[PDB]
Amino acid sequence: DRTRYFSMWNQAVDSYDPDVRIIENHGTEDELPNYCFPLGGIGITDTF
Amino acid sequence: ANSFLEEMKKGHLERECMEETCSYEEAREVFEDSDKTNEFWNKYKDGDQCETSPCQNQGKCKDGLGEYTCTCLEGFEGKNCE
Ligand SMILES: [Ca+2]
Ligand SMILES: [Ca+2]
Ligand SMILES: [Ca+2]
Ligand SMILES: [Ca+2]
Repeated sequence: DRTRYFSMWNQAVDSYDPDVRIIENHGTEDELPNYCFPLGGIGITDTF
Repeated sequence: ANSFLEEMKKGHLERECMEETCSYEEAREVFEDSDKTNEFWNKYKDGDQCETSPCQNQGKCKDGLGEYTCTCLEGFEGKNCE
């Protein structure tokens, strides 16, 4: 087998990721909008 | 006058109460002081009213939202110390 690696002989053949060379694009899961908030949470306030 | 950040940043009189309506508080926020809150906010649209000193005979002035109070000394009175 060539997959496993051995140090002393520099046993490693160059390999390229499969999906990098050939893309299978499918979008993402985007049904929930992501929200960031003020450090104190409630942003502005009025005096009462 | 009002926005998400117009009333979220630092309170400065050189910002909010000047170029719109200046309805309220934004003349009080800058100073944190309810003393001249309604003795100065009347002077946002139509100009000042005590600058003429209508009270004569050494009488002080007081501004109200429509009418002027003239404080004249002992034995002196009048609508404008008149
Ligand atoms: Ca405010
Ligand atoms: Ca402004
Ligand atoms: Ca203010
Ligand atoms: Ca203000």
